[PDB]
Amino acid sequence: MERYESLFAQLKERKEGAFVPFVTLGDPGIEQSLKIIDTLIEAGADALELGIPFATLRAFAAGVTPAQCFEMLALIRQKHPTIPIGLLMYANLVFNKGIDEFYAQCEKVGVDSVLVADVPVEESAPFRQAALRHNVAPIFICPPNADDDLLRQIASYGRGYTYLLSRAGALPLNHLVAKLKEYNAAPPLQGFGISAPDQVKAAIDAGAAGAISGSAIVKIIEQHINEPEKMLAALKVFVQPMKAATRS
Repeated sequence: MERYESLFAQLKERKEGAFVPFVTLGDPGIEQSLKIIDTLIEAGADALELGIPFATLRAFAAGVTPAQCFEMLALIRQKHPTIPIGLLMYANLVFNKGIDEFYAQCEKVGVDSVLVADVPVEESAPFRQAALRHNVAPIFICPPNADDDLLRQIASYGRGYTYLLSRAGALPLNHLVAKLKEYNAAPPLQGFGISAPDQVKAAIDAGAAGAISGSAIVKIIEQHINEPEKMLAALKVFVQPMKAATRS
C-alpha cells in the first residue's frame, strides 16, 4: 500500500490540499516529541515530515541516537497506520550504518519516504536502488530555477511526492507545477518559508498539492519549552488555520 498515493486521492476527491508540518524527531525530548506529533495529527496534519538529527561531557554526545529515532518512528506508525511519514536528513546517517541497511530499517519501521538533502539527483543511484528495494519512496528536491533536464530526471526517479522548493530557496510556482504534471511527476509539495495560512493557500491555488511548514512550529516549541501542556495547546491553535487554508 502506498500511503501518499492513497492520501492524495482522498484529498483530490475533497478538493482539499495537504498540510504537512515538519518537526525534528526528539525535540525537546523523546516523550514530548511524540506528544507534539500526536497533537499535530490531531490538529489536522495530513502527513508528517520528520527530521533526523545526527566519553567526555554529557552535553557533547547529547541528542537522540539513530536507534531511538527509529523506535519513535515505529511507535508513531503503530498509532497512526495510515498517515504518510517522510523523513528529512543528510547522507551522513545513511552512510554510517550502510545504505541498504538504513533503507531496510526504514521499511521495518514503516516510513513511506526519505529525502536526502545533501545528495544531487545525478549521484543518487545507490539511494534510489536501496529505497525502491525496500518499498521506500526516494524524494528529490525541485528548485524553482530548474531546467527541463532536471525536471525530467526528478520526475522519472521520485515517488510519493516531489519537493518543490520556494523561490526563496527562478520561475513562478504556477509554471513548475505544470511541467511536473506534464512529465507525470509525483504530486508536488512546497516547503520553504511557509509559516502563514495565507501562504499555504497561495501554494494550493498555484496548483501545488500541499504545503510544508517547519520554523513556525519550532518557534512555538522553544517558546514553551518549559510548559508542555501549554506547548501542545499552542501547536493546535497554529495548525488549525494552516490546515483550514488548504480546504475549498
